[PDB]
Amino acid sequence: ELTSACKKSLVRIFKICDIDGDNLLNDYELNLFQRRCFNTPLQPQILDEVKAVIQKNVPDGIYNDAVTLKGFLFLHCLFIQRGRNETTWAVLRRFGYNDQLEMCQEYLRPPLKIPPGSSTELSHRGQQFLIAVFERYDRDGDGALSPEEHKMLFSTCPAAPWSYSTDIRKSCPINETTGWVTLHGWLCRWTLMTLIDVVKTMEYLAYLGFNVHENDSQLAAIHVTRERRIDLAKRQSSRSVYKCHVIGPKGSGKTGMCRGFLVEDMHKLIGKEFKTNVVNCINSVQVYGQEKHLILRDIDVRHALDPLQPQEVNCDVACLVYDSSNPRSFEYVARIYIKYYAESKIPVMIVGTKCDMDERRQDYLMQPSEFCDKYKLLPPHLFSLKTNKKELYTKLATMAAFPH
Ligand SMILES: N[C@@H](CCO)C(=O)O
Ligand code: NA
Repeated sequence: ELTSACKKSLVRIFKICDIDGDNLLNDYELNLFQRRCFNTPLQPQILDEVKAVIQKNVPDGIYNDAVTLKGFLFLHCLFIQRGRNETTWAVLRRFGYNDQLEMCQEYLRPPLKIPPGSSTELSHRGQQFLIAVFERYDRDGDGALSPEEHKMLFSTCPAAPWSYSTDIRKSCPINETTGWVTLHGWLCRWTLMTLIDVVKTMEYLAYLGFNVHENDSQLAAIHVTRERRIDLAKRQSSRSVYKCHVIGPKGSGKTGMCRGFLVEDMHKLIGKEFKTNVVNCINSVQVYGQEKHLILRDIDVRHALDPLQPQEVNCDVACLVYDSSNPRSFEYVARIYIKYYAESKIPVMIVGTKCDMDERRQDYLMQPSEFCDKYKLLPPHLFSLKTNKKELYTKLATMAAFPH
C-alpha cells in the first residue's frame, strides 16, 4: 500500500530524524520534529497509542520504546489509508517535498545575492550541524569516517557531493593510521565547497536536513564575508578562507608541495608520483591567534607562452613555484609575474623547491634572488619535503590575510 516513491522519501526522513544514528526514533526526536511539522508538542498518550498499533501489527518494529524504520514506514503506510493523508503530507512537506514527491527547488536553492569582493563561508550554525552529522555516522567513535560510513551519510542525497577515494582523501587532512577522513578534514572539504560553490553547499545541506534541524533556511549556514576598510561596524565580517593559486612550470615539484599541507610527515613524498589530479587542496593554519583556512589550487601546468585566464590569475595570494635545481625553470616564474602580477594588487610569493640537492644557476638573465629584489618581493622561499617545515603554509595565508 506504500508507493515506491513515498518509501524513498520516508526512509530519508527517518535517517534525518535519527539523531543518534542508532536506527531508532526515541522520545526526544519524535517530540522535537513534531514541532517542526505541526508546531505542537507530541502528547504523551498519542505516542503510547501510536506505539500500541505498531507493536501489534508489525514485528521487530519497536525496539525499546523507540519506533524502528519498519514500524515508522508502516505507521505512515497506515495514515494514507485511514483518510488522514495530510498528516503524512505535512511531514513530507517540511522535509522539502512537493505534490509530485520530488525535492522542491526553492527549498534546495534559496536566493542568495553575493556582491563582488565578498566570499561565502560556513556560519557557526552551519559548522555545528556538519559536526553533529559527522558524529552520527562515526560508529567507531574515533573521529573518522570510513568509505562505508561516508556513503551512509550521503544516502539521503541523490549522490555524494564529492568522491571519497579520489577527492576528499587526497585534498583534505586524513588519519595517518587508518587513512580515513577525520572530523577536521570533514569541515575542510565543506569549507572548500562553500567558498567556491555556495549553491551546491546549500543544496546538500537541505538534503541532510539542515532546514528541519535548525528550523530555518539554509541561508543561516552561510556567512558572507568581505575584506573591508574600517567602518566601526558592530558585527565584524573578516575573511577566514583564503584561496591560493599555485602557478609553476612542469616538473617544478609544486604538486608535492600542496599535498604536504595535509600531512605532518612530509618525508613520505620525496619521490612520489601523483597519479591523481587534485584541483584544490585545503587545510587550516593559525594566523595571529586565529584559525584560517588556506586553499592551494594546483593551477594546470602549461607552456610559458600559453595564456592565463583571470579565474586562474586572480586569487588571494599567488604562489609562483620554480625549480632551484633546474636552470631552465625560473624563466617561467619571471615571465608570468611580469605579465599578470606586476601591475596587480595580489600578494606574490616566489618559492624555490628542491634545495636539498644542488643549487644550480638559472639560465635566465637575473637570478631568483635578484628578481625578487628588483620587483620588491620577499627572497625566494627555500622549500623541501625532507625538512618537514610548514612555515611556508603559515606565511602564504598571512600574505592573503594582510596588506599589501
Ligand atoms: N512522523 C512522525 C513525526 C515526525 O517524525 C509521526 O508523525 O509519528
Ligand atoms: Na535516536
